[PDB]
Amino acid sequence: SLTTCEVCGACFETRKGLSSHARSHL
Amino acid sequence: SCQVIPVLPQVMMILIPGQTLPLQLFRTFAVLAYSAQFGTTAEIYAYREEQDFGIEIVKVKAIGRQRFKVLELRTQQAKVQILPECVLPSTMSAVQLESLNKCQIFPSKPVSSYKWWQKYQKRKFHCANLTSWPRWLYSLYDAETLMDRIKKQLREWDENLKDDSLPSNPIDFSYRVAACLPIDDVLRIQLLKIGSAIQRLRCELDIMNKCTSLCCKQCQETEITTKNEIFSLSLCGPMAAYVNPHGYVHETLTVYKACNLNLIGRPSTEHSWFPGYAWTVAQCKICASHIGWKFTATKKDMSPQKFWGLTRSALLPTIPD
Amino acid sequence: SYNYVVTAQKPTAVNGCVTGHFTSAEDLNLLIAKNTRLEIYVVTAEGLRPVKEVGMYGKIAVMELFRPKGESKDLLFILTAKYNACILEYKQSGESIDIITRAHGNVQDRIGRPSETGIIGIIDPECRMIGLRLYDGLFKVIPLDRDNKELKAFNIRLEELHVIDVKFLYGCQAPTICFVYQDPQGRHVKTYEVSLREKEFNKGPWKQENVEAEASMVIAVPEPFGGAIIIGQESITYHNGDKYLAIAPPIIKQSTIVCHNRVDPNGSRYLLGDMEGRLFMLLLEKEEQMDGTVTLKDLRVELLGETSIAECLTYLDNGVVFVGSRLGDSQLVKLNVDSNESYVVAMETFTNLGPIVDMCVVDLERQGQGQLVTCSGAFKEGSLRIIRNQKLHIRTVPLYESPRKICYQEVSQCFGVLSSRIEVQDTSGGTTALRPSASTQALSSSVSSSKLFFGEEVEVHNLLIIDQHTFEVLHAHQFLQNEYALSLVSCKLGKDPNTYFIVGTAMVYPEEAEPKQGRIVVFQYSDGKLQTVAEKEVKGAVYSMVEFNGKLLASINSTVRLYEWTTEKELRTECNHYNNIMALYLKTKGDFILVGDLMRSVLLLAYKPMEGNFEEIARDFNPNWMSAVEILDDDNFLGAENAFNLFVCQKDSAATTDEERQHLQEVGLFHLGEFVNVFCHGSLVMQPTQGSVLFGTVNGMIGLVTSLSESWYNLLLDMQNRLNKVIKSVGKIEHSFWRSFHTERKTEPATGFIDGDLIESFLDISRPKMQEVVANLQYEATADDLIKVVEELTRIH
Ligand SMILES: CCN1CCCC[C@@H]1[C@@H](C)Oc1ccc2c(c1)CN([C@H]1CCC(=O)NC1=O)C2=O
Ligand SMILES: [Zn+2]
Ligand SMILES: [Zn+2]
Repeated sequence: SLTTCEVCGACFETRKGLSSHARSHL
Repeated sequence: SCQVIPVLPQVMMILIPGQTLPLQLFRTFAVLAYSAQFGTTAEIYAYREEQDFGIEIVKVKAIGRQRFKVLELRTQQAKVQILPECVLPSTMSAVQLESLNKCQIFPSKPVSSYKWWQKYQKRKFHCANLTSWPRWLYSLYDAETLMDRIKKQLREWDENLKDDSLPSNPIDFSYRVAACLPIDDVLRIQLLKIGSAIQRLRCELDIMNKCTSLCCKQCQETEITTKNEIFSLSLCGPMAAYVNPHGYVHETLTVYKACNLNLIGRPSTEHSWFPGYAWTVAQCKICASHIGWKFTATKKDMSPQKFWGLTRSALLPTIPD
Repeated sequence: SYNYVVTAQKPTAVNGCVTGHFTSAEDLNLLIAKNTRLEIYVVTAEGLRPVKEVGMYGKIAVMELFRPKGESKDLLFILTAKYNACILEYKQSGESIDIITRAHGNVQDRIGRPSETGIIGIIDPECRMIGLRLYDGLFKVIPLDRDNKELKAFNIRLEELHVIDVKFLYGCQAPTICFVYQDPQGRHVKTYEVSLREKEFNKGPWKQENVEAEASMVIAVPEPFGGAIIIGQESITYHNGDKYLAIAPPIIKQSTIVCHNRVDPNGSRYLLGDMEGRLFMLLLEKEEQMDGTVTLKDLRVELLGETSIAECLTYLDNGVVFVGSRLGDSQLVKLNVDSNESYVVAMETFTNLGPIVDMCVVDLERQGQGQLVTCSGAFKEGSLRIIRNQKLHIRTVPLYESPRKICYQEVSQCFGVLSSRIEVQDTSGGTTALRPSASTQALSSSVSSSKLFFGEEVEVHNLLIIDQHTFEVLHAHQFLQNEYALSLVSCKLGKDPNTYFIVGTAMVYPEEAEPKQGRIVVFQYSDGKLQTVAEKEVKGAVYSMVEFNGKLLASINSTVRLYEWTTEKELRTECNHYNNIMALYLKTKGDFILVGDLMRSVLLLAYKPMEGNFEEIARDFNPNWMSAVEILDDDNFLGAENAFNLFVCQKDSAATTDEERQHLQEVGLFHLGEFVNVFCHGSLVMQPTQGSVLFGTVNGMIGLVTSLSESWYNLLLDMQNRLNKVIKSVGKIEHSFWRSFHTERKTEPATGFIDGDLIESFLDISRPKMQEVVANLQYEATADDLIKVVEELTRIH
C-alpha cells in the first residue's frame, strides 16, 4: 500500500511502522 | 572584488566546483555548508527537456563554480568575497641551475609504463642535491606525480579510459576527485577550505590510503564495506547521482560485498536504477539507519549476481586501527 | 620581532662567465657573475688580475658583453631575476674606477607564463637588438639604435610555446634567430627573420625538423661557416641550410653536455663540458673552395680531460681556460698538446662553499670564537669546509662524495657526517664504485646487519666518523640496501651518561611513493670502534630528530614522536602527536616544539609535563615552498621561503580569545636573494644586539640574523632610507624594490628587517655624505655618532 517511505522505498504494512522509519532519515 | 549573490533557500548538499548535481525540488547563487562559515557558488542552469513523446520531463540541475568564505547574511542575500586558487611554481624552479634550465622539458610518454617515472624523477628533481631533501620527497609534492598516483587508484574502481576522461589541469583534477570520492559531508567541507591544489591532491590521496573503511554515519563504528569492494557498474563511475520517483537524490556508491546490514521487505523492481536488478532497502544492524539498497539479478546470466548500492550521505569513512 | 641580516660571506658559486674587452679596448677581460656579485678581471700572460668587484641589487640572470657600432670598447648588458635590465660601461678616470649605467629599465610583463626553460638573453651579432625570452609565446626585442636609455622594447608573438634554446645567427641579411621547440611531434629546429620595422617575424632562411628528442643546446657558428650547431643528448648536428651533418660519438652519450664556449673567433674549436666533469673539444673540420666558400667537412669530438664539473665555460688565451662551477671549486686549467696520463692540467683553483646543505658551529679552541664546519659540494665535488675568522680562513677537506648532514660529538673528538656515494650496477651482479671516495678509504669499514626486513646508478649511504683534527675517515658504516639516511643527532638521553650517534633513516623503494618503514639506529663511537647500541624500527620516514630535554624527539612522516631512554638502552614510545602535515622541519626551544613541512605549514607544540603529552599552541598555514626554519625566541620564528625570501612570524600578543592565541601572525618579510638550506644558532666571533643565527645557502653565501629592539629598529630603518639616496645602484635598481617580498602571485615591500649590508656600507661613504644622511635624524645626531654604532655592527661577523 501507500505506506511506503518516499526517501528509500521501504514497504511497511502499518501507518505507525512507517512513522518510525521516518525518524531513521533525519 | 566581492559579489552580492543570493542564497539557495532549500539546499542540503554542498556543491564542489565542477560538480553537476540534481536537486530535490519543492543565474548564479550561493550554497552554504552548514556544520557554517563557508560555501560555494552554484549555477542553476537546467531547462532540460527529455523526449519520450507526449511527456517532456523537466529536470533541474546545479553546477559548482567558485569557493568563498561568508562574511554576513541578510534576509536571502549574501555578500561574499571569492576565495582564490593558490597556484604554486615548481619546487625546483627556485634552485634550478642555469645550465640545466635548457634540459628541463621532457619528451612525452608512450601511454599504455612504470619505469618512465623513474627517469622522470631523476630529471625533474635533479637539483635536489643542492637542497637538504632527497629526490623522492619532492615527488610527494609534485602535482603531476600526485595526479597519476590518484589516477592509478581510480582505475582500480572504474574501468574507463585514462585519456580526456580526467582533466590535466591540477586545480580541475583536484576538484574532480573531490566530487567522486565516497566521503562524508565534513570531509568535502574540509577539502573546499583547502587553497592549494597540491594540498588538495595530497589529502585526497591521504583519504584513499587511510580511510579505507566506510561505516554508518549515525552509529559511527559499524563497518559497512571497504574500499576494496568498490566497483563501477554504471558507465559514469562507481558513484553516480540518482533520483527516486519522489525526487530524492542519492549519490549511490556501488560495492560488491557489504556487511552489517538488515533487509526490509522483499526484492522489488519498480524504478530500479540498475536495469535487471531487484532492489531491497538495507539498514544498519545497530541503529537501523538507512544505508542503501541491495540489488539482486533477476536473470541468472547477469554478472555480478548481487551487489550493494550505498547512499553517500549515510556513510562515514574511517581509518582502520 | 625586528631583525637585522648581514652577509658574512659573499656568494662563492659562479653562474656566469664571459670574455671581452670591457675595461679598455686593449685589455682582454674576464667577467664573473657570482649571483649578486660581478667580478671583473683582466687576462694577463701570467693569469688573472683583479680589477673591480661590484654588487648589484638583483640576481644576475643574464650577462652578455657587446660592442655597438661606434663604441670605443665593449658594453655590458645585465638582466636580473626581477627583470631589471641595464647596460653598463667601465669608466676609469685617473685612479677612480666606476661602473656607470648607460641604460636601465624593467622589462617585466604583468601577463605571461615564465618559461620552464628560464630567462634567455641573446644579442644580435651586428648589435641591432637585445632578444629576451622571458615568457612562453613572447619574444621581447630591445632595439639598440642608441639613445635607448629607458630600454624601450616591444614583444613579438611566438607561435611556438615550448622553446628550449634560442640564439642569433651569424652572417645574415636581417636579424635571424634559431631555436629548438618541443611539440607533440617531438623536438624541431626553426628560424625566424626579425623585422624591427614591421614588428613581426618573417620566414627564416631554413626550416628543418625532427632533431634529437633531447636536443637542448643551440650554438651560433661564426661567419666563416654560419648556421647553427644543435648539441643533443647523444648526437651533435650541424644545420646551415641544405648542409646537414650529424655525428653521434659514443664518447658523449655517456653523460649530458651542460656548457659550451667558442675558442677561436672563427668557430673552429669548441669547448663542451658534461655533468660528470669531463672536458671535450668539438673540432669542426672545414674545406675551402675555388671561389673561397668554406664548407663544413666533418665534426670531431676529442675528450681532453676532467675539470671541476662546469656550470659555465670560457677560453681565455694560450691554453688557459676558466672553469666556473656551482657544485665545486672554480679553477684555471691549461690545455696541453701532449697527454700527461689528461690534456687538462690545473693552474689555480678558487674555493666554492656552495652548495651548503648542512652545517654546525663548534668552538674547537674553547675560546668562544667558533669554527663553522659545513657540508659543501656534491658528487665528486663533495667536501667539508671549515670557516674561522680579521679575515675568513677556510679549510677544504675533499670527500669525493656527496655529504648530506653533519653533527659534532665532543666526547668522541670527531664529527659524524651522513653522506652518499654513487655506485654503478656492474654486469656480474653487484655495485662497482665510480671513484674512491671518503666512504671507501676509511680506516675501518662496517655494514649494517639488522635484517629487520640492471645498469642504472644507485645511491649508497654511509655514516662517516671524521676526526676533529686530521679530518680522517676513521669509520664508514654503510646502511642497508635501499635505506636513505635522513637525520643525524649526537646527544645523551635519559639518565645514561654515554653520548650516542643517532641516525634516522627511511626505506625508499622506487615503486612505493611514500615510505612506510624506517629505522632509528643508535650508535656509540668513542672506544675507537663503532658498534650499534640497539635500534628502534618505525613505520615511516624519520625526517628529523632532536634532543628534547633528555629525551629524543623524532618525526615519522606526519607524526612527532617522543622516545624515552630506558635502563635497558632501548627507545620506548612515551607520547605521540599526529599532524595533518608531514613533519619535515623539527626545532625545539625549552619545552616548545616548532614543526614545519615543505609548504610553509608552521606548527607550534609544547610539552605539558604534568600529563606527558604535547598540546598545540598556534599554527600558520600558508601554501608556499619552505626550505629552512629556526626559532628566534619563545614567540618568534624565522624561516626561508619562495622566492629567495626570509620571513618571521610571532605568537600573537593580544591573546584574549582562544582564536587569536592559536595563530602565528606574520611580522617579517624580506627578499634575501639566496636559498637558505640550514639555520645554525652560533657565532664566529668571541663576544647591544640580541641573538646570533648563521645560515648557509646554495650559492655558498653565509649570513647572519640578529634581533633588534623597536627603538633600534626604527633608528636603523630611517638611516637605511637615507643611505639609499647617497649610495649608487649599479643598474639604478631601487633597493626597496630589490628587497621587496617577491613571489609569482604577490609582491610586497620589505618589513621587520634591516639590510646589514646597506647599513655597514655607511662607513665607506665620504664625510660630506655622512653629514647628509644624519640631517634630521635622532634616536639631532652627528656623523660621529653613527660611525660608532655601525662599527659595532661589524663586530658580529
Ligand atoms: C511510483 C510508485 N510509488 C509512489 C507512491 C507510493 C507507492 C510507490 C512506492 C513504492 O514508490 C517509491 C518510493 C521511493 C522509492 C522508490 C519507490 C524506489 N526507490 C529507489 C530504490 C532503489 C532503486 O534502485 N531505485 C529507486 O528509485 C525509492 O527511493
Ligand atoms: Zn526510507
Ligand atoms: Zn548504524
